[PDB]
Parts: sequence; C-alpha cells; structure tokens
Amino acid sequence: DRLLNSSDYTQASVCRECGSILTTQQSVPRIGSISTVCCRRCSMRFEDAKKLIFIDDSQIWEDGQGNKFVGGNETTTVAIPFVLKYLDSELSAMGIRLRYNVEPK
Amino acid sequence: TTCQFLTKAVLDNEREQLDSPSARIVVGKLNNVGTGSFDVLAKVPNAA
Amino acid sequence: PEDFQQHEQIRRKTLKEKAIPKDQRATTPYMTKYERARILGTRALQISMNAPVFVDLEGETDPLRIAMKELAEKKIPLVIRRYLPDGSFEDWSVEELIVD
Amino acid sequence: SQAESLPIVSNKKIVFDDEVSIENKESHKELDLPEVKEDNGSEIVYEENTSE
Amino acid sequence: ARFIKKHKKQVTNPIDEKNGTSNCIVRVPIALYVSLAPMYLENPLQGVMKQHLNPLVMKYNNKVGGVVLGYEGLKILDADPLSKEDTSEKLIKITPDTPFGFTWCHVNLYVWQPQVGDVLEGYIFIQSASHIGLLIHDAFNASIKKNNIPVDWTFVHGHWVDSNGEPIDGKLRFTVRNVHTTGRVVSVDGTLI
Amino acid sequence: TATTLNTPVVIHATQLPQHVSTDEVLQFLESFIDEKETNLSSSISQLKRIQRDFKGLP
Amino acid sequence: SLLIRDLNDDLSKLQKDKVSLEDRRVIFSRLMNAFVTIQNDVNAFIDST
Amino acid sequence: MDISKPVGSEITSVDFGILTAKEIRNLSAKQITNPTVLDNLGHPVSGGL
Amino acid sequence: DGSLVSLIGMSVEQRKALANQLLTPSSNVSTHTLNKKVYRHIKNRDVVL
Ligand SMILES: [Zn+2]
Repeated sequence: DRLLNSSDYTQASVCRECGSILTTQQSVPRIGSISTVCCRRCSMRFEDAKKLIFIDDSQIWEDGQGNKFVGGNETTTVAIPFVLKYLDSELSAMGIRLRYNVEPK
Repeated sequence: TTCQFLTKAVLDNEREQLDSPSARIVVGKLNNVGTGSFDVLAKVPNAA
Repeated sequence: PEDFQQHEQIRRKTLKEKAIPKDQRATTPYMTKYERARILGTRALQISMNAPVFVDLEGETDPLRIAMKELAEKKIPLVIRRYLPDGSFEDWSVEELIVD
Repeated sequence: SQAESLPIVSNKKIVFDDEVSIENKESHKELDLPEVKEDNGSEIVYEENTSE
Repeated sequence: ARFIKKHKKQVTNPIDEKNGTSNCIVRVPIALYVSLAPMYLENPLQGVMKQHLNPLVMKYNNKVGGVVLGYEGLKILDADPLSKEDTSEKLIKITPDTPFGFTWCHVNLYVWQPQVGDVLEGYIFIQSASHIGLLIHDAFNASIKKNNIPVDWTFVHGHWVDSNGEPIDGKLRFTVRNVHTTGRVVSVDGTLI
Repeated sequence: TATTLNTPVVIHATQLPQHVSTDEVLQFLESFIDEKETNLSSSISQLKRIQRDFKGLP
Repeated sequence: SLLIRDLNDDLSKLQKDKVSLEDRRVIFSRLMNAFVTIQNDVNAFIDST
Repeated sequence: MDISKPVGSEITSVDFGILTAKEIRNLSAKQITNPTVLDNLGHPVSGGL
Repeated sequence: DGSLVSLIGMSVEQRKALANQLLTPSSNVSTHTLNKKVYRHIKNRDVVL
C-alpha cells in the first residue's frame, strides 16, 4: 500500500516477446478501426516483411508518421511502480537492457 | 554502489529471480514474508 | 500450436509434482496469524464486490466485519496454499485449520 | 596541404557548442509550461530536482 | 535464414463435392486464461461465459484467424492438480491485490476462417461501376473491386453485364484476394481472375 | 474497450483446427442457438441467418 | 557527431596519389582528435567522472 | 491502484543484458541529429531532442 | 467506467441526485461486474498507521 499502491502504482504495457516496457506504443488506426498495443522492437517495417505465404490483416499496424509494421502483437499489461520505467529508461541510455519475463505466456 | 553491481549483473547475464524483499519492491511484487508467504485460492462449486 | 500443447503439459506436470497430497501434509494444523489476516482482508474484498455471502449480515456494513463473522462460523470458501522453500506446496482449506 | 586543411574536430566543436548553447538557452527563455493533471487529481510538476 | 514465417496458416481450406466451394468452417480447441469476477464465485462457468466467451461471438478473433461462431464444452482447469477432472468443486487462485480470480479454461471454438485462395459464393446486394457487393452465407461482407472483374465485363445504369452480354445476379462465385479484419466487421476482398 | 474483465489475458489453440461437415455445422448451430435463449441478442440473430443459409433458404 | 560526419566527408575526397607519407601522420592526427572528443562527449553523458 | 482493475499478467523474473545497435535502430521512433532544441516560436525543432 | 465525479463544486440537490444513482444496474456488459465506489471521509470504524 505504501511503497506501491499509494505512490507510483502504474498499469503499463509489456511485450511478452522481448520483455520490454519501453518499446510498446498504441497503434494509430484508420478511422473506424480500433487502436491496438504493439511492440516496436519485435515488429518488421512493412517493406522488409514483404521482401520475405500471405500476410494477414490483423498483423499490420501503423504509427502516426505513417510507417506500416508487421507483427509485435504479443503485449499485455502488468502493474509496476512508475519509477521502474525511469530506471529502465536510464539503463537503456547506458546501453543496458532489462528483460521482464511475464506469465502467462 | 548501484552502477558497480549493475555492471556486474550485466556481465554475468544475471537473472533476478525476484526473491529478496528489495528486488520485489523494485518490481512492485507482493513481499515474500508474512502475509505474502502463501497464496489464496477460492473454492468454487458448479465447475463441471 | 502443437507446441503450446506441449508447453501446457509441462506446466501442468510440474505443478502436480509440486503438490503435496492431503494425507502427506506436514505443516502446522493451526492457522497462522498471517494467514488469518490475509484471509479476512481478501474475503472482505470479495464481499465488497458482491460475492455471495454465507451468513446473516444483521446490520453490518463493514465488509471486514462480515468476513470475520464468516470466519467465526467457518463459512469462508478460501484455501491457503503454503509454499515450502523448494516451491512445493500444501493446500489447506480455511475451514479445516484451527483458528486462534 | 590537403590533409593538413582537414578540419580539426575539437576546435570546431568549441565554436559550435558555444552558438548552440546560446541558442538553446534563449529558446527556453520564453517557453510556456502547461499544467497536466492526472485522473488522480494530480498536477504534474516539471522539476528535475528531488531536493528532499 | 530467418523464420517469423511460423505464423502461416497450416490449415488449408479444402474444395468441396458435390459442390465447388471451399469449406471454411472449422473446429479448434483452445486454452484461455481469464478473469473471474467475485459476483460469479458460485457460478464460475456462467461467469466465464458472460465475461469472456459471449463477447467473442460473431466477431473476428486474431488468434483463431477467423470469425468465432460459437463454443462448446467449456471446462475450468482446477488449480488443484490433485483433483479428478470429474469433481464440481475447483480452485481458482485469487489475485494478491484484488478480489478477482484468474483461471485457465479449455473450450471448443467454431470458426469461419476464409484464408486467401479459397473459393466462396456470395449473394449480390449492390452493383456500382466501382465494385460488386456480396453477402457470404447471408452474413459476412464481400467486395470485388472494379479491376478484379475481368476486362471484357461491362457496366450499365446500375448493374453489371458479363463476357457474353448477359447480366449477373444472386449467387456469384469468387476467389479470396485478401481478408480485412480490423474494421467494425469482417470484410472479404474477392477476385474473378 | 478491452479490459481484463471482458477479454482473456491470452488465447492459444491447442490443436490444429479440424474441418466440420455441413451436417455438423447445423447440429452445432441448432444447440448453441437454443442454449442461448444486447450484443448476444443481435449475434444469435445473425447465427440464425447463417443456419438458414446452411439449410438453403433466402 | 555532425562535425565528424564532415571530417569523414573531406577524408573521402582525398586521392591517394596526392596523399603523402607525411599526410599519413596528419590524417591520423585528425582522426585521433575526432575519436577522443566524441568519446569524451559520450563519457560526459554516462559518467561525468 | 483500484480493486476493480485487476491485472492478469505477472512479471516473474528480470534478465540483465546489453542493447545491440541493431535492436535500437529497429525500435527507434526517430533518429536525432540536430543540436538545436527549439525554434524562434518555441516549437520543437524536427530531428532535434 | 472508472471515471471520477467530483462532489466539490456541488449543491445539495446535485449531490442528492448522484446519491440516488449509486446503485443503478449496468447499461454496459463490459463493466457489468463492477459497482460504483464512494470516496468517503475517514471515520471511527477506520484504522491508520
Ligand atoms: Zn517486443
């Protein structure tokens, strides 16, 4: 209650696949479609993915700039202290990667 | 000496198993001691 | 798809290997002071969100007090899973533990 | 020479850092900071100094 | 040299007889990890149904790769691994922070999974110079774009006309070009070449 | 939108999908429709339309 | 970073038929300079010590 | 923290490691190249910090 | 639906209105398992640290 719930408790997105909480974002959808939660690390630029079977529609997402991506849909939410995000961020500045193993897979 | 121990962890490719009180506070996990030293499950009827 | 099946079978198998069968239980037959508090809090939480209640409220408005009442009559449908330090565990029903 | 007139980086960096430091400091001089409240009920304060 | 291509539909839709279309209805067993609200503690199956399964009905689902038609044989996996699959008393682990349970379940899904390449039949409901609009099984949207219709086919004010000068109507047979799934409802892109 | 209250945390197929005959699709639709008698209402309505087509109708 | 991307631009516009044996020393001098100061700017950002 | 917003996924361990320049480039939202941070109207400089 | 409503700016009548809709059924399947919450003042029934 003191060191989490009533302080910096935060529901945050993780990629179950790479175990990051820093490389997720909301997709930007076409009008009428609903936004989904995606991992920038685990997904291919759309071009590069074509360049290597057919690709399903649910597997493509886009950002605000407009680039299309394939994959990176293995996300959920976990409850973490916000300051964890700051620490992870600082660590990645130093070239260091934290990888959270989430369950259920 | 945060960065020293961190440097050591990285070079060992260490896994934090998250068992110590400190580690669990870091990740926001319920403590292992006391009321956190067991799990609670609900007995539910009508399950077949 | 074939291998998630395999993954599940492994999970479920190791889970069964960790479970200490009822008649081989070896820990205290008394409810611990920790188990009691959490049982009360958690059952109180469920009461606050409209869990079916197994006792007469008699005007009570505090869900913790309702839980306490349920505990007193041994009508709390919760089970404590006690972990030994190797990760294997014993399941004890709230009703069967001696409370004090 | 030709290779003797290759730019010596550190020396050019001095001038370039100076004009960028000045530029960046003046930009920020009339910036306008907008209140952000959480659903919590919480102003978010822009300060880089937990001075506790 | 690199295989993310292990998300490729390895359940090909077969062509039929006495017929010519592809059967896309399929039965897939799933496992799903779901929350159980405290109000359902005396009716766990009811609760899993009303919270999680019912909302899946007649919507596309990214994981089974089709539209879920319905479900059979829901079963909760007892957190007590020592009990018999029989008994109607089961354990569901409660969240540390909240009164909610979370359990694994097994259920069977019936799924309409039109993949690319399949041959489907639709009921024509609209004809512009830009596309032909069909309804597969009188339920799911289809659309053949103007230049997936063969070149010698002509249009009038309106309604389409084929290779031999006779108008098309009702049932039409097309092949799947792409399946759009992210919109409000599923929609099939079909071709005639 | 989607929360832990209305959406499974994760879903996995445990087998390869098995194709089903028309006679089976009909037997399933039959019982599923009966057992379930606002979103669910408008959905069984649609299922009702599909079972109609599998019997050949309008 | 920009400054080194320029050193690297002028460096490629050297033809080796004009590149001395003495120019070898000066090119190295400029390269050492660049590496040292980029390495310093990185250091300063991660560990001011 | 709200008892009516339960969380299903749970972090069970953390692994320490090193970010490769390939990962970074792939995940990156923008390559930053401009030392200058704001313009005369206090808007973010494109490609800046 | 998780949203908060402040009782701060309110008249007695507006409050009486909100008080009469504390326990209305669900008009939404997704939130049907939840009930409203009242952020009540601390009182004598309570425990502090
Ligand atoms: Zn990822």
